[PDB]
Amino acid sequence: EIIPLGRLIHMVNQKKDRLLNEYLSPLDITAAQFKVLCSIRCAACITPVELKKVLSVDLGALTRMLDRLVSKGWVERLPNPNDKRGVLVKLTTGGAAICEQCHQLVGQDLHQELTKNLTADEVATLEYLLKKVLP
Amino acid sequence: NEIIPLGRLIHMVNQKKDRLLNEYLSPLDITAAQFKVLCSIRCAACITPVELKKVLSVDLGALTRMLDRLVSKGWVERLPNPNDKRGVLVKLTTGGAAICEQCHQLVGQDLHQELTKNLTADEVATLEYLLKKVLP
Repeated sequence: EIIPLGRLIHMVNQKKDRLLNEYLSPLDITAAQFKVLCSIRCAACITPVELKKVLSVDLGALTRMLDRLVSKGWVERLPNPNDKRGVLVKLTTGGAAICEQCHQLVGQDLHQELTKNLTADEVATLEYLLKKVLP
Repeated sequence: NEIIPLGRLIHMVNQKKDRLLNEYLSPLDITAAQFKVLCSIRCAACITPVELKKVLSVDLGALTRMLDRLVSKGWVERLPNPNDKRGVLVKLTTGGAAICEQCHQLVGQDLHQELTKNLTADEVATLEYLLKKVLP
């Protein structure tokens, strides 16, 4: 069973997303919708284009999603002080709160599920070596 | 040197992988999304757009357009579904099969080399071993 690193990372990622959808279920929010809120939360404000690059998802589907999240009262559109034709999406008070709830609900359990087949010893090594791939 | 949880680490390393994938694919005029499609169609010999939307977790709108683009390129052909008549079965052409293989070769080596740049071979071995453990 030799499997290349690239594909293993993909598979483990997909599994993480399955579990994300599961653990986010009580808050009626998908993993895709959640990743959006987080990305917007990391930058005070961000444009749909800039958000498309960070997330690596289709612009059309993302624009529909951005409008879903506006109806939910989680995301608002400020006009860009720079562009005035593009908009800056940011989180609402409700969005920021819902996003933090999502973190509080998902965080510990997802990690605990992903790492059930591993020792805390092996967990440390895995985190360490994944860190080495990043810079 | 800060404790980043496994969940977020996998996202960052995956996102890095996807970006490097787009790089090593520009020279052949085919996008990363287009490439994933061909691979999924390759793996299941024949597949419904519906069934393919599920495997890629993409938008059916974007996929139908992306399928149209790949039909233009002559990499993907539509057969009528013998089981349905309202659906189609997309599959790869010889051309599309060649290109999919050629992309897997062109990026198969280099993506790996680039990802494992800062890693010993023993560390890479250890890394793959522990990732596999997360999958059952």
